[PDB]
Amino acid sequence: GPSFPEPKVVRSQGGLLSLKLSATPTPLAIAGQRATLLTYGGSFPGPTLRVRPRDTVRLTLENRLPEPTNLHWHGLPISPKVDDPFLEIPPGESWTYEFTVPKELAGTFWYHPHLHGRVAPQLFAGLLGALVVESSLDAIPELREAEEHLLVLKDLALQGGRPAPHTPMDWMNGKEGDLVLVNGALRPTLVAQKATLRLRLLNASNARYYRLALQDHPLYLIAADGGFLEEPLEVSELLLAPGERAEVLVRLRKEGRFLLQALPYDRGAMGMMDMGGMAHAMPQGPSRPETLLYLIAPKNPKPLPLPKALSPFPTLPAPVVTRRLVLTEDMMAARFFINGQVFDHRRVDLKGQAQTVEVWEVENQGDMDHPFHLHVHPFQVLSVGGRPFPYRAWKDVVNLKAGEVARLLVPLREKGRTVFHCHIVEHEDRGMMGVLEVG
Ligand SMILES: [Cu+2]
Ligand SMILES: [Cu+2]
Ligand SMILES: [Cu+2]
Repeated sequence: GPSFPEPKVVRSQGGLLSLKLSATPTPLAIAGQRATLLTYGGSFPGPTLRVRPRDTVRLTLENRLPEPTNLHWHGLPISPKVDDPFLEIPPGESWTYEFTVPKELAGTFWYHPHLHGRVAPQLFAGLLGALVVESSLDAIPELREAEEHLLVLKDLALQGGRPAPHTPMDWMNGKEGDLVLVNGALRPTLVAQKATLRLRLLNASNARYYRLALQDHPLYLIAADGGFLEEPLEVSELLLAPGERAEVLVRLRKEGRFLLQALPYDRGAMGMMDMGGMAHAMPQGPSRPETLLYLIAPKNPKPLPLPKALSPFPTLPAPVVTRRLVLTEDMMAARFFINGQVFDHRRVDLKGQAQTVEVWEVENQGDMDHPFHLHVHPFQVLSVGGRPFPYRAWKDVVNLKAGEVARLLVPLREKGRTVFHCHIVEHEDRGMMGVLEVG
């Protein structure tokens, strides 16, 4: 097949993407070895759903797993009666998700389980896929003439031909795997045919971070989790925390082989050490550097000009309330808290007004990085750690290093009960989640 593997794409037809998707244990060939994963649509990653604004999505999820499951439409500003974090699909049963893609929307989104207490093993085992919302902006020459690829960044560990089980330490840290894969492939080769690449990036890992850097090249950020930037932003590297997405342009500068790497990054994961009366927690330190793929540039590359502008970011109304959410840890208990509480599905923690704007100050008082995710209501990151954000775009996950405060501008959209949680999904399963009600 193509040198660069990507998930099969399912496109809407006549304004309708109608698809049945089974969640099933699936024998596969993965990274040169045979293993049984949990998949949507028989593949790892699951199929990429490609839609346009105003399309209707009708996705029937059949649960063939031995435990209940559901779907989170991560990043989609739709109703939490559709993107329902409390719904349970029992084994053997099906549920049809039906929604209209919002008019003002573009970018890379994804789908995965969100059944509290069961997310981390199900996501680790392979249950995830991408959703791409096409935009009329994709027709501008500087994007249309680029070579486009999706990169699903997800790691894995295998034991006995199955996803490795979670250990106690995995529940504390979030589980990372030794197989650091792109689109389910081990260090694939991308032989570029054009000098400008448009790469849609998804961190679908439980806990692993990707400090992305392409050898000898900058990256041009053109979209964050939930939409385009106002104009391209040149960066030397790009950190993608669990759940985050980005889209970048790569302007290949000369012929040759260039490594796309996940550079060393210390997210605060912990181990245990005994040195005589010690028996205390000790930092794991930075991750070892990983090669993600090999990028082969074409002959005599002449990249396109970058687009001068992308999408103007909406002028938001003045906010009507300020929230403060504080994240803390009990590492040895593998318990994680928001404002001193663990998740309770019966307890509403915040009550807000639809079509108002709120300021959310999220403070990480733990020592680990925590990627904070809000369902249903995309936000604008104003600042993190006291540093202003260098661009305006919709996000739905924001990474907080130890001590950092993120200031978010949160327009409340659809009414109903939804959640916010750490997207180190082990921490969500272990309590780091709360309930927002919008009325
Ligand atoms: Cu998610
Ligand atoms: Cu969630
Ligand atoms: Cu966390």
